[PDB]
Amino acid sequence: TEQRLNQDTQEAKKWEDRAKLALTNGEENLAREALARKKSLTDTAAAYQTQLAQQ
Amino acid sequence: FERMENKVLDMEATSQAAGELAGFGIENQFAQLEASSGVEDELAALKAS
Repeated sequence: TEQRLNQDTQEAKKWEDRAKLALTNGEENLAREALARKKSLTDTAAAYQTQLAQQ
Repeated sequence: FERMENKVLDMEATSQAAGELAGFGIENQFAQLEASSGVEDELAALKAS
């Protein structure tokens, strides 16, 4: 579960870089889409943090 | 000729089918922004050399 947490947290960093790239390219609609992927990864990472604390 | 023209529009319709496939390519397109800037960055270095 600690491996899944590190995978989804580095996937959130990847999407944050895609959001930065979209904003420099003026594609604000893709920046919002990337931020939505980032949010679902940080919210599932909090579920894995909870699972890991119990474990 | 008119019914054959209706048959010719089957090729035109097939062109839009490739356009819907290209729609998936538009979501993938951010990779082309990094690809295009990269080739100009090494080309600028090659021109400067």
